[PDB]
Amino acid sequence: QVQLVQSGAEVKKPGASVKVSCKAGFNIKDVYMSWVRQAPEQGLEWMGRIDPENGDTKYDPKLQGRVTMTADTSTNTAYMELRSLRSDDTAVYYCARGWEGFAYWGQGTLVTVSSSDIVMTQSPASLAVSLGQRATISCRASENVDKYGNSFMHWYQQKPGQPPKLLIYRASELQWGVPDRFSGSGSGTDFTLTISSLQAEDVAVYYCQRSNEVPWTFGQGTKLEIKR
Amino acid sequence: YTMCSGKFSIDKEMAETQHGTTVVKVKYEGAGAPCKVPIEIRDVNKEKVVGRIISSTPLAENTNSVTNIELEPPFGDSYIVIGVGNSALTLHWFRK
Repeated sequence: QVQLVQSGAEVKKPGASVKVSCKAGFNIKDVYMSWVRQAPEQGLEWMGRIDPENGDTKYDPKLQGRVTMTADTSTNTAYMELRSLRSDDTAVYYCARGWEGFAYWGQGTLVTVSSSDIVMTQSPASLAVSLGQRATISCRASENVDKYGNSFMHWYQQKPGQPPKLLIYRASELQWGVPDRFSGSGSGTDFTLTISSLQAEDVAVYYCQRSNEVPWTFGQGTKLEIKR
Repeated sequence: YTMCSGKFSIDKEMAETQHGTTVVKVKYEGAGAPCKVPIEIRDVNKEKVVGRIISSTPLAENTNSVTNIELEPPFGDSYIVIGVGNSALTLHWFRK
């Protein structure tokens, strides 16, 4: 059952501003509401997060000045305003909820424009392995990703034209429903996702992500494919 | 009600309330809601159960909602433990 509904897909002219709505089925006051953008065939880019209780907004330095994130705790709706649009900004704009990984996501809003700092390193960029065989993806953070004694490292699966799916959070913890064959290990800076027995369902892009301190940067993604 | 079987997750960065307390906002990830949240504070030695939990009998109403738990941590290092077992979430907290 889905808790986030986003506004309709907008088409805008270059230099215009766009405002995307995001209506939640739960009380947004006690939550960390984030916005994530995804350009066609590029990876996930975290934009920022708002604490609707105190309206505290933290953004990604890339977008700083161009984005304005708001929230109405009465209507449990979060908003995102992006100004001075370039063709560059043509992307799908996801609305998400959570801290230890984004467990909840919106359907996405396609915006079409026409006329401390950390480095997250995912390896490889893509890989093929045979059915039933063991597959491993790694993520290396430039700084520490622990907080409160736990590693705030998360893993996401994303099949095409679909919002991502939180698989692993808090480095090792498996999200509800996720198959046993998925697993997360690691500590400090080096973490790994592992699929003990590759199933055809698993063919997807995988993203790792930090969330201890902002920015809540994503890895560049790892396209997992089948051999033969 | 009864103690909650499953795991928990932290939804927001712990805030100091400065009546002397600290609030932890947690989400229930397992099953058996509504239920009681198994929470206890631990010492610098990470074994004996110090401090006190302000919120009287915290309740996890469902798997989507956030339970707000106020508590009185001892100055300096303390370990807040939510849930049971090895998937008990453990938060190393520091009080200034």
